[PDB]
Amino acid sequence: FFKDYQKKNVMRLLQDSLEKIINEWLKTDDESHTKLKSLQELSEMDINATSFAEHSPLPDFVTRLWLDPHKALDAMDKNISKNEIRKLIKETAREIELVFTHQK
Amino acid sequence: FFKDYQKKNVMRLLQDSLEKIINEWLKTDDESHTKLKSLQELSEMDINATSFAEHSPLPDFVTRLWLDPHKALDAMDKNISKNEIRKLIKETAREIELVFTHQK
Repeated sequence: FFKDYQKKNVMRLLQDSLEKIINEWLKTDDESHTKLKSLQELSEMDINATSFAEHSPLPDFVTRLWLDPHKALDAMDKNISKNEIRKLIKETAREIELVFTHQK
Repeated sequence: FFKDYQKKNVMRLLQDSLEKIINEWLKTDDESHTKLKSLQELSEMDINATSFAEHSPLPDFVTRLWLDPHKALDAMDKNISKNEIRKLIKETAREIELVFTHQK
């Protein structure tokens, strides 16, 4: 149940990033709808296909995620240090303690 | 800005998982507060320390994330396939198309 929970949350994270990047990209589409058309093409692409992604107007995050999802999910945490995570764990432990013991 | 956005979202994802797992674990603490005490210890641990995590009552996800954050962030997407991600990309592309073109 927890692992399913974690999986669904990772999928949400990816969907959120896709939405943010694609929506920002779309607001400067040209008069001939080059960007919208590429997005419509993407929605119809064969999931076994990769050639389209090498020379594409699509956002780089979109084609990187398509081409190699596991690699893309590693560029996403590249700026996070071991120190930052352990600090987050300590901070979270303290927060939970204060709530669980009804101090906050 | 986007990469900072992605980083903050990954940190949120981790915090959410920590909260869910630790809160579930705490509700079956013993009378002597073994679990709460281990959590209080965790909040005070030196971020250079690792020995405590090998033999600990803490949830396994918590000690795995502490010991090797990058490795832990890989066990999190181990159940996600290339097919699933490309399907998500196509589905998201279609959703965005319908909103952007005011069909939905």
